[PDB]
Amino acid sequence: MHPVQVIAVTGGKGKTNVSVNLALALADLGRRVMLLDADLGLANVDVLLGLTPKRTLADVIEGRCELRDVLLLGPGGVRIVPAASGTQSMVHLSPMQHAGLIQAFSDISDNLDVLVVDTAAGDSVVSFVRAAQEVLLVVCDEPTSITDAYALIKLLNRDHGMTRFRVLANMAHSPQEGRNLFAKLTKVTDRFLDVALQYVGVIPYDESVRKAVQKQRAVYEAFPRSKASLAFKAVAQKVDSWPLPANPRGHLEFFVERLVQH
Repeated sequence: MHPVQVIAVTGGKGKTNVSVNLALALADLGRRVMLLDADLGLANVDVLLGLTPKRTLADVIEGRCELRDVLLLGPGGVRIVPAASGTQSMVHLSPMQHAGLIQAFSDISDNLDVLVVDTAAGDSVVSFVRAAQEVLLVVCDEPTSITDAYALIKLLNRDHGMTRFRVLANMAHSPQEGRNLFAKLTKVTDRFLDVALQYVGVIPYDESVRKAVQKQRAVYEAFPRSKASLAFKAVAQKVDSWPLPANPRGHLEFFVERLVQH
């Protein structure tokens, strides 16, 4: 009935993992979800630490294994596809690699409602962000957060034709502080760009987040009725209200199409 929704989340990992908690909150609303792990920065350090997964999405694209062979289970049982080890350009794929890409995302799409793409790199990441239906920019009260958010909008706008962005204030100590953050970004993008920002809201500063982090758990899973978790539920409600991709339900063909061109 509905096409698969695809959301890219940029920023927001104060240890506060927005993609994982959004995925859990969406599942709690009855959506079938999956995470795509596209944090290049993290992957690069992990290589030196021997932390690279044995198999990744790149291996599926190369036809070495199937999608089900690379799935990991994260907090609350959310399924994760490792996707930050690609050394190949999504626009210089061979027919064999293209077929592997189609296969990977066909398999990802099976019985799926929402794919959440987690990213942290200004590439072989950006492909996933540009191809996503919605981009969720996570911003906080740290000094460089707003300018980092801006620099990313500038890049996606100028280099990848992207013109609309969702903005979430993470761990804001008050609604006013979240509003100020959005007001600043709006004023700056107003002057230099022609883009449309939309303010999703605030994940409130919450001691439960640290408490969950120290237990190596996601706050939504550990403490589903803490203030931050209730805010993630509300975000998840907003997210299921964003427009779906403009095509009938298929097997994520639209996303693969965007990855390889445009």
